[PDB]
Amino acid sequence: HHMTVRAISPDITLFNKTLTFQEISQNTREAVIYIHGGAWNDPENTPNDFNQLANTIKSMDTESTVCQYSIEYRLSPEITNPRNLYDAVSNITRLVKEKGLTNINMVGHSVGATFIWQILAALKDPQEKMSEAQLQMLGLLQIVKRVFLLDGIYSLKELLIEYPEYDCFTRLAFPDGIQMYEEEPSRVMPYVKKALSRFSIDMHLVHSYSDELLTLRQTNCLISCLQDYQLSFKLYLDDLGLHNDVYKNGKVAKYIFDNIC
Amino acid sequence: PDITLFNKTLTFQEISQNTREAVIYIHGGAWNDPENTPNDFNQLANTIKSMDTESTVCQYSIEYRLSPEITNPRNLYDAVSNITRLVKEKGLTNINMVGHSVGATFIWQILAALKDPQEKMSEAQLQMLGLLQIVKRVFLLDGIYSLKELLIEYPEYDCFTRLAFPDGIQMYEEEPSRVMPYVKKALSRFSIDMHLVHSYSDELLTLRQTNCLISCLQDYQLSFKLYLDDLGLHNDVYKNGKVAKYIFDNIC
Ligand SMILES: [Cl-]
Repeated sequence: HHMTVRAISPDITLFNKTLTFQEISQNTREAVIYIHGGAWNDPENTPNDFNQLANTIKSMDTESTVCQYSIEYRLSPEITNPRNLYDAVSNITRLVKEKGLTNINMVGHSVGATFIWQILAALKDPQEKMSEAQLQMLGLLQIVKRVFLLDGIYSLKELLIEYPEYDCFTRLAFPDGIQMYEEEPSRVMPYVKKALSRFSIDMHLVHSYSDELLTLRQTNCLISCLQDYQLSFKLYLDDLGLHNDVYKNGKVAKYIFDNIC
Repeated sequence: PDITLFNKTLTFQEISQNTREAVIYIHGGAWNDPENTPNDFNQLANTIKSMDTESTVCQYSIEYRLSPEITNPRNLYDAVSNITRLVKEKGLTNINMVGHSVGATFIWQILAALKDPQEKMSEAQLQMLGLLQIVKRVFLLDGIYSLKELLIEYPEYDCFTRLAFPDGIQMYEEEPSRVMPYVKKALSRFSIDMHLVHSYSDELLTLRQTNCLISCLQDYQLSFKLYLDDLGLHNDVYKNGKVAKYIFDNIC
């Protein structure tokens, strides 16, 4: 009996903080895995951020074809890039093995979308050089069907040009300089192109016109690069509320549910 | 006689017990190409019909006279008249418009109809208003939205724009930067879902037309969806199975 992952010890990477919003059952065909954002640093953003959205999806999913989980990762300033990402990768890898997830749809908001973007860029390193975390990334690419990137951060460089004030958090996640971020679109797009084609991954980009913390600049800089490399993607722009309303928004739930098909 | 070519309307999937949505297609052809016809969408529509296991969709494809014999906005007005008559004759309650090339231009022009007040609208414009009242979704495939941008990018396309705009492209009334405020009114007043589609393999149009439209949409905070892919050359886009899937999955 119980009240759903097999807790491990020690649990350095916070696998035990994984939430289940909708468990696997007889008719389950697709998995949704959520990654919360919060600027690498905000302890108020948790895997429970997506509770409302997941529950709206669970309602619409009248045949129970969807299972849904949300992962945790350690925060800056103590854990810095790419170690927060590697926690999420580690935790997702364990979850897939434990539940036998054959495929997955990744949903991320803010820095969670950043992590998914970083995973999509993993082919930047050849198999001869890949670290254990990078090999796990390759492993996830092999099973990802779609990603949904909600009001994401893709270019640290462009983020600091637009928002010098955001140094207050980026200096914590990138303590040796943001130039240490390896996944600038203009540098890694050729590898993301290879990954989406090789693994047949569908990319969905979502942004809110009302997002007070990020303008459309990040989105448009990504789109411009995606276009230049002729990567297929889908974009959805709407009034989906404030930055932290987007991952609770019923129109976002609908968008995700309707596009898992 | 059948001046506007209503009798050339094709039915791809007639109404059924179960029909809830209508799809109406408008072929393109740069205003003038007689090789584009309502059959352009036969393949796509038959694929959607097959996807539509429960017969919730009906589908029709319309015709309109070509330039140089007729010029803007009279080609549009044929399409409008023909759709209006079809809607009346079949009792179509809602509609999903799908346009390719200038067929998408037409749909865009319909979306900008509130540029004229009710007191000033012509009969064709009043018909456009009546379409706005029942349109649920539009799917704009590799369209032309700005004549000004089109000749900036391709001065050589004067060879067909001079046929449809014989007194000059300045007579085009629907430049996005000019009419976006009215499109904004329409989309909100009526709850219309806009989908923009372009092919990376389109040899006739780069992404400029699409990007110029997006920039303007974003400036007015108009909701829309975009789908970019390799969907073939310009006149193959409307036959691509990925387009068929995109449309069907988005009528929900
Ligand atoms: Cl008139």
